[PDB]
Amino acid sequence: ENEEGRLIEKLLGDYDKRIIPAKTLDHIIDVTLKLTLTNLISLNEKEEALTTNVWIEIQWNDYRLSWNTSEYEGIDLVRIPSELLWLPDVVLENNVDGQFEVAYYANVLVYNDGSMYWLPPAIYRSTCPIAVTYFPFDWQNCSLVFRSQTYNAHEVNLQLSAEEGEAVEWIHIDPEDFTENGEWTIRHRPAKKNYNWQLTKDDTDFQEIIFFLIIQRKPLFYIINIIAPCVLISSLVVLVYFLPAQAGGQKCTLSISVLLAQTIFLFLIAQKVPETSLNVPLIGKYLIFVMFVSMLIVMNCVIVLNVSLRTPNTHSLSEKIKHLFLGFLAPEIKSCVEACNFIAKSTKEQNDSGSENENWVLIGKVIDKACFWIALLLFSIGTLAIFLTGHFNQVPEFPFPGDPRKYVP
Amino acid sequence: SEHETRLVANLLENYNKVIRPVEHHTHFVDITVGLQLIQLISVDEVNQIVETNVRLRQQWIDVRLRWNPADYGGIKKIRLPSDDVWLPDLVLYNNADGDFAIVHMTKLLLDYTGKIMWTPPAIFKSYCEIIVTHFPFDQQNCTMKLGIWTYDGTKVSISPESDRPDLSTFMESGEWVMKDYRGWKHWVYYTCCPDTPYLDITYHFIMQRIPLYFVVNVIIPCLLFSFLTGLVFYLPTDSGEKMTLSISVLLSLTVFLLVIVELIPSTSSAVPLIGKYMLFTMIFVISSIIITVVVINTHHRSPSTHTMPQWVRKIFIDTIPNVMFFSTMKRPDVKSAIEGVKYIAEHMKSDEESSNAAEEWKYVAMVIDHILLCVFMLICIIGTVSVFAGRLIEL
Amino acid sequence: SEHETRLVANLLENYNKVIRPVEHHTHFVDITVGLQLIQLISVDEVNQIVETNVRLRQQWIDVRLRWNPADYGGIKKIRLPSDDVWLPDLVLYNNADGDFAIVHMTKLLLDYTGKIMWTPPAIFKSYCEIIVTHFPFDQQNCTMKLGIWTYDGTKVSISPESDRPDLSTFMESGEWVMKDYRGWKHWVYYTCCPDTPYLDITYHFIMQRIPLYFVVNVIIPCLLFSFLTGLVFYLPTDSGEKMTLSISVLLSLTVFLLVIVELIPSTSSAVPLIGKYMLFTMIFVISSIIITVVVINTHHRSPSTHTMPQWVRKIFIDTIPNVMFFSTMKRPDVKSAIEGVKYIAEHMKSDEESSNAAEEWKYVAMVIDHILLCVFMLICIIGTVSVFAGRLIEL
Amino acid sequence: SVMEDTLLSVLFETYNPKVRPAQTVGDKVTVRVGLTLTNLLILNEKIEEMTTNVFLNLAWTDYRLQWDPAAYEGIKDLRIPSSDVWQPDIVLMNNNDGSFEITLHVNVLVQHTGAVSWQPSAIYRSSCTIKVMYFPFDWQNCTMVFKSYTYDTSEVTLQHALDAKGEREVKEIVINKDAFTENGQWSIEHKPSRKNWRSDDPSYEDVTFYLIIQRKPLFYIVYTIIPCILISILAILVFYLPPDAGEKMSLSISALLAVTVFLLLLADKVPETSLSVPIIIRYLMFIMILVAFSVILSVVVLNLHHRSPNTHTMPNWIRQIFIETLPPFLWIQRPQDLKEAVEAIKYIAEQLESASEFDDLKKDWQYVAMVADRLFLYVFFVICSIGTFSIFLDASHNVPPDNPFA
Amino acid sequence: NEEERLINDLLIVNKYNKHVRPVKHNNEVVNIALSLTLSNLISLKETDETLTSNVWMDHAWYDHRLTWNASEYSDISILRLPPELVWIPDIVLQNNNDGQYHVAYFCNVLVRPNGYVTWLPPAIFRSSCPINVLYFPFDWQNCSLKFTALNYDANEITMDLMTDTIDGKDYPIEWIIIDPEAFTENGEWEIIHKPAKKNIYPDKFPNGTNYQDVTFYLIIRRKPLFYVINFITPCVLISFLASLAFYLPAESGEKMSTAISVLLAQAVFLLLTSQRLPETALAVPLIGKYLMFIMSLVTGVIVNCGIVLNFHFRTPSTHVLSTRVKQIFLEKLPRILHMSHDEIKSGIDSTNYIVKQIKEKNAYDEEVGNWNLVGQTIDRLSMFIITPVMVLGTIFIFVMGNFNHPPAKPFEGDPFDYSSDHPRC
Ligand SMILES: *[C@@H]1O[C@H](CO)[C@@H](O)[C@H](O)[C@H]1NC(C)=O
Repeated sequence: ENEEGRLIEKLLGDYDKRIIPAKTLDHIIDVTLKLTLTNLISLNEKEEALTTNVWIEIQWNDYRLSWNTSEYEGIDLVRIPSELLWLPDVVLENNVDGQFEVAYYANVLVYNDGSMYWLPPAIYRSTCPIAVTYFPFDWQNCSLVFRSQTYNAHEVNLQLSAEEGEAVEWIHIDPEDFTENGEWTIRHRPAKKNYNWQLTKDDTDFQEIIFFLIIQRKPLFYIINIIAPCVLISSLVVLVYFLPAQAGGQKCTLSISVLLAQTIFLFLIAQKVPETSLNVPLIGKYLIFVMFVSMLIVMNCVIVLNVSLRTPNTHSLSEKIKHLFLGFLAPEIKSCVEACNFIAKSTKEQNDSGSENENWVLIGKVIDKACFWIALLLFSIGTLAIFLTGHFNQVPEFPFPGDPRKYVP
Repeated sequence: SEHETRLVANLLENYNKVIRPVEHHTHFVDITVGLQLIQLISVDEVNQIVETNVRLRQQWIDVRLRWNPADYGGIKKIRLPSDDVWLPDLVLYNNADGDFAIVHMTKLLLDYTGKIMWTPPAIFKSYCEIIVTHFPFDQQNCTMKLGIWTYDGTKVSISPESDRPDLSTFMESGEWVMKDYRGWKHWVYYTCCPDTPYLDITYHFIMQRIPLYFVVNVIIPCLLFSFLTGLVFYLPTDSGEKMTLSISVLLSLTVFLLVIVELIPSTSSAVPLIGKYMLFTMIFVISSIIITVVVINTHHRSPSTHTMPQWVRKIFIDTIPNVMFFSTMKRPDVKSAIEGVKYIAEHMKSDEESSNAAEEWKYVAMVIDHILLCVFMLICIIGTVSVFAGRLIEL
Repeated sequence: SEHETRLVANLLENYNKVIRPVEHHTHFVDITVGLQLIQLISVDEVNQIVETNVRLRQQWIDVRLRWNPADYGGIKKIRLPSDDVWLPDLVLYNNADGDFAIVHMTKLLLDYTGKIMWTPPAIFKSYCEIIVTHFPFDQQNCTMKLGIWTYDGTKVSISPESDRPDLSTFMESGEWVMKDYRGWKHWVYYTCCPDTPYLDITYHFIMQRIPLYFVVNVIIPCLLFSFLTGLVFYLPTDSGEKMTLSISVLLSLTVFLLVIVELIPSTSSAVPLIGKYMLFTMIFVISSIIITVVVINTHHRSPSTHTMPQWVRKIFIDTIPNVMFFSTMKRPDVKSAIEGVKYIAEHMKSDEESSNAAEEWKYVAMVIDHILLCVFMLICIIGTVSVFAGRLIEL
Repeated sequence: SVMEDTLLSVLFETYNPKVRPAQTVGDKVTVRVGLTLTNLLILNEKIEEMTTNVFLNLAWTDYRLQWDPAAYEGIKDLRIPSSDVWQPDIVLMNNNDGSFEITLHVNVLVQHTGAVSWQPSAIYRSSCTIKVMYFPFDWQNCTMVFKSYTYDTSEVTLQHALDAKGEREVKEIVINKDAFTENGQWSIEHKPSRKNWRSDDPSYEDVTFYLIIQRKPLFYIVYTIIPCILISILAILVFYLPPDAGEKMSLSISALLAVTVFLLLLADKVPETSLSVPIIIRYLMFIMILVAFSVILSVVVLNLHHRSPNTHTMPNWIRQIFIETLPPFLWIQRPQDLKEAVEAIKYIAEQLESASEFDDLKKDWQYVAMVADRLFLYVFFVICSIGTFSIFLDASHNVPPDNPFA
Repeated sequence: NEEERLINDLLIVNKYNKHVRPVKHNNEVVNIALSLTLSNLISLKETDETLTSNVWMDHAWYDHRLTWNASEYSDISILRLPPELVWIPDIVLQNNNDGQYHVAYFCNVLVRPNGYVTWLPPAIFRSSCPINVLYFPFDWQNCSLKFTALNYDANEITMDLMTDTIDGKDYPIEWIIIDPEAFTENGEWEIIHKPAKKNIYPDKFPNGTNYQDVTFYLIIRRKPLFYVINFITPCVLISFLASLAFYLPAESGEKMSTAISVLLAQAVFLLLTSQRLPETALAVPLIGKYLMFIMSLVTGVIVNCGIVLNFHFRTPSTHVLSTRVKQIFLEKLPRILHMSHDEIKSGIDSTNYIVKQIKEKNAYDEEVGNWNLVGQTIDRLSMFIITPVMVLGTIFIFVMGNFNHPPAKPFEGDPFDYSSDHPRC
């Protein structure tokens, strides 16, 4: 027969899983945590939640579950379901949903010296407040806060697992099996034990283990689907200055159509940005900038059309403006002759009116050239600055600014 | 620990968890209730639901769970599963669609004097009367009502732990500001009988919305469209683009209606502030389009069919142009040949007369455009200020 | 059945289900694991999650559960609740967001020799690397890794039932075609110790997308818009609608970009094929608009302020039109009256000269339009073929 | 009552609910499987899932639950909680989620003869493949497969349920008029039931309930088809607009915008399967291509209208086709000072004559444009009418068969 | 605490079996009186036709086993027992959507010394009620909550409406109970009627679970403000803008642009409206009828603008202005519509030729002007014929919508108000 049966029936007989295994008064149970990251499933900006698949390793000593191997044919390791044993109530505190516990309650590995090794896998959804300032050229700093929801610092002592005498102060990632998220890349992954000094060694919240994930976005999707089309469409507003300023030129058509396309892009971006209202995202800043510039260019096109279509009758072209712009910048015979003279006079007058119209058109063209140069410079500088601020938004070199250590294996 | 194992075995040997912890059935258990707000997960204006992550701190004394520490190796406190002992059934009276009572049966702390401390976590989804009159500059006041479901005040009495909820460890929302918070205890009696009070504790949190997301995402585009609305009046009618421009502004606003519909709450209790503003913008654009159509019709009036009324000439050609200071607008075969030349000359007479009349019509249209540009810029500014500044000054 | 009642009573009286079913603790339990794929529920490209409906067949011997049929009326097989006996803890190692282990504890079939057959159902939501490079003509290789969580290979050994998953009762997907499927067993050792193998079985399925939905609903409208943007160059400048047509095509493409972002996955690992084609179409339309503006500017070129450069005339008026074979393009008061007539004649002369110069500019613009029409039709065809032909030929 | 307590204690002293009730080794338990449809909630086509609210009318015989009513004050039947008796693991096998079992465990009815009756309620989400070819003018064939998850044909024998006064089997889904809500989008045409075996596997047997349901397409008719018809009318009308108005491109390209907007509207409603193209999408693509061709021909007509002798020379074939032949078919059918003054007048006359000839040639080009535009008007009207009528009759001839075949 | 002894006597010493009905003889019927209190109406999202509500189920029955003499113990006049210890009547919402038949929170029961047991568990219920879209958004819905006892047949337990007393006479509570103070009105819906009924089905049999029923009805009216503000008024104004196309001169080449843009905006409004309603096909919603009518009318306006432009641009070189057309569109309709030495010989020949050319050009121009006048007359007629149709159709449609109040009395054949103010007798 299986000796494990006799051994386990002996161990669990007269065993109370409600009772912390503190050997005596003032004995503190050491619980060591080691987090392994299997998959970074996603980071939902709308919900401000990070979903991860982790294997959390919890180790402690339970003196009641020790045995002498010589009495059980050298058995030194048994598996007992975790629901039969006392467990330290290590839970994820900063969970968005009400899921504090692990997902699968694996068996606990129990060694003959009382050492207990529990490796339950878990799917966790933790709160990650989103820094939207540089979205989509942003990096986030998410944390997983672990603490015991039952016992305080007088009863348990949360520590980071130590391997071969060196503290494992980082999230463990197996190089081969780990798969890149596809939207996020992990730059730093430190772990440290934290204290809430506002509390005393009671309250169960005094101590905690925090695992940090400093992740950088890969903005290829946004660049290809929103940024580049938006920039190309918005740059079209500088073309209005080369269209003729009369009916059929279609200055207003082009400018207002570009503005309408930018409105469509505003609707498109409204569905991606997080709803928090502490900062304006970089992409939103750029859309506002281009919309304002397009409004200005529509105004300038309207002004140019008004200037170019002026007539001697509605407006008078004062010589000051001309200098300013075109500078620094038988009775039958009697009746027949009367008719001929009147014809010549009318033709002369019409030609003169035409000439004045052409003067106004030239003034309009000069204004077009000047405003084109101004608008090209403005648009180029604004776009370059806005999308160069994001390119220089780099993750800090160190996981903790003032800490020299790199926190890597 | 063998001492603690023996203690726990002895405490629950003859313990009935359905009986109240009172020495005599006429007494009442006194429970100190405290609420610890940890996070404001979300507010749903359409469904009037406020979701919060809280801890419900409950303290009371169970006389049946005493022991002498000297008999148990000096043990003074233990942790017990909450399912092992009598618990008070505190229920969120104004629950919307969450859980009515505590579902996370966490462990509780028990002193050797019977004093019990229990702080289970919970997610409260409460019914929140939302007021959208001043959206997005709106302040919301809504509560969490708590009480013992099945016991009256003569069996189980609940008293608040402090004067207000504990927000010591409250995560900052990023969308709301906790202006104030407090908790009040109420005694409710019924016509039955005045000897059976019914107690509850209401915690209310006054929240102020942070109006930046909605500002930049809704109000600013509305301002651009409003500003462009009156721009059409400076555009001359000769360029066949007055209707193009105004109608494109209207289409842009109609497309933006999608953004508003998907962003602002869909309640029907009252009209939001931005709802009034956007309706104003719509009517503004439509009026501009109507008057632009009128002006275009006026500009193209032909002398042959329409003759200028005297009052139109008197007003728009003589009076108003004088009082427009900003504008720079001004204020054998020989007999056949001879007969043909005369005919040409008289035809030019007629052409010049018709051209002059059409020019007068065009001038009147231009004057109307200038007046309308002034009026519409003024109306835009006045309407925006009237809609917004009234609420903005109060802040 | 009284016989079976007695059998079940005598068969679990002293049965501990926490203990492994081995006669001696140095032996191992040999479990035959087989996977049966019933249905491919969905493939989530954004989160890289594949949802499958499977039956996880498991077979092993439990010597403690054997009986002699002659003592129970010849009963040879009974059904027991799976939660009554020891079960192997098979876990889906690459679970994304589902259950890690079996949760539906269905009954198992127990044979009188101790042989057990357990086939619980499951929904596997497994993480798998999605490669969107040839989307929608993409082939995916998504796996299911299974293994015993808490036992090594010396205590519990799993071996595949067969070398392939069972797809006998598979449901045709309607979106994916199952190219291939296989299962492999791996031995994994650690620097600890080479006497403790850790076993896992990996099942992988090669899936080919059926690219009809995406073709019709995305690619065809893009082709249509590309064709129209090419067409813009045949529209004469006199009809003041070149900008209307080109910018309306751009607006249609923007609305369709909205549609695409609604449909296509939002991955970011690499640019899909549809992404490259959409970007190419956008750049195509933008270049078309720019060159259309250039042509319009050239057409309305004032001869008063501009004079045609000699090279422009040499190229566009003399040589280029000759090589365009398919085209149909061309290859007292009497003194005052006399002076007035002379003035009319000389003004007609000047107007004729100006008109000739303007007509020359218009001819140059029309020739440029012909050249660009040919060029842009060629570019549209070439780019459309280039983006897709490599993948289409690979299939 | 006290006697009910005594009877229950007597019945369940040694009763084991884990053991299937068989008098003798080798006996099979006959299980009658019936279904009552209370509400056909949804037929989500995006996920190919039908949600229904049903009752399972199960009946079998348990020889262990037998008693003499004379000895128990004439107690003829008991209502025993369903978990205290053996029950067959009748489940829905073709479920889309992982929910095989019932939701509400109503207690069983046990009669003194050993006849057990159980009518649990459930909200089931079954998976039925959608034939997306005539959508939204389509009928679907969604099934619900019920069998024992554990026991096979060597252990239980599935049968059809009996009617209220059990005399003959009921081979259909039962619908209780007192409690039944019409879907409002689906009409139930047939609802048969049948037992199915498998030739390869002799231990398999199930009872399948088939729902043949026809969609009511009013919503889609209005919200997609009517606007498409109006847009097609505009696309035809573009060819009646004179080229001088400068509005052809606006009309045609705006029609194209409208069609793509309707495609955006329809995106989130059509099933995403690739076995076929739904008829509505085919109609949208036909209208889209028709509008695109209207745009192309409008561009061609505008190009023809704005030609002049200064740029183009009119070829003989164009003149013959568009001026001689087509019009009748389309019903169009159209002293130094004195010498200087004399020279000036002569020059003016020559200029007028040249302008007259130039204008005549331009008018020839414009007439060609007019004739081509009329021809395109007629051709597009005919094509649009024929195509729309063909597609709509094809859609309207799609009806479920008279015989369900099940 | 005497309660411990009393409860031990009730449940353990007497051997209380919670799986057995509280009847002394197995032929009597247990009467369960139940009532419903509506804590708050959460939602009636019409897309999937689900009514979410927070309700408190009130239960009351007698249990002769839970009786005691209050004097034999201390004067204990009431007990609180968990429902898992006593017999409970399983009353389930039959017409639920999500698969939740039971109450949310199994609270304690209250027991008096005479065996009277009251149970008041709260619940969140998601019932299915079909949506009548006929007058959307001026519609009122009639949603129902149907409760059945599926654990026992009618011969074993009888469901009844709870009763209350005012002045010594008890009456049934035939309505949903709403607490005027605690209840907060829903954002979108107003409650008009709230009857309660016990339904018998005589075509079934008492020895079945489909024979009895207790139904609570909620006749609620939508508050049409969100839709009036955001959907109807902008659409109505944009549609009225289509009539201005006729007042816009043909010289301004923007008639078609205006009409087509109005049509595009109406298509956007159609897209917006399509998402707000279920896919049912019982009827076309009022807003849908209006959108269809107005879109058809605007398409007619576009066609008529196209015809007018075709008329305006005819010339003598391509069309003939017949006498019939001239009389109709220049005399009758404008009145009805109240509308507003060889060198000298060569010189002489040249001037004669010039004069002839000018005369021909003048005739051409005047006939072009005649065509322009014909186009203007057609515009005026079209406006006079279409603007009144548009205005009258809009007014009629929306006053029909605004005249759709609920019947003011549920159960058409019933003269009872089912109002909490006037209980029967
Ligand atoms: C374990 O048991 C063996 C007998 O099998 C004994 O010799 C040995 O001393 C025991 N170990 C200890 C630490 O006492």
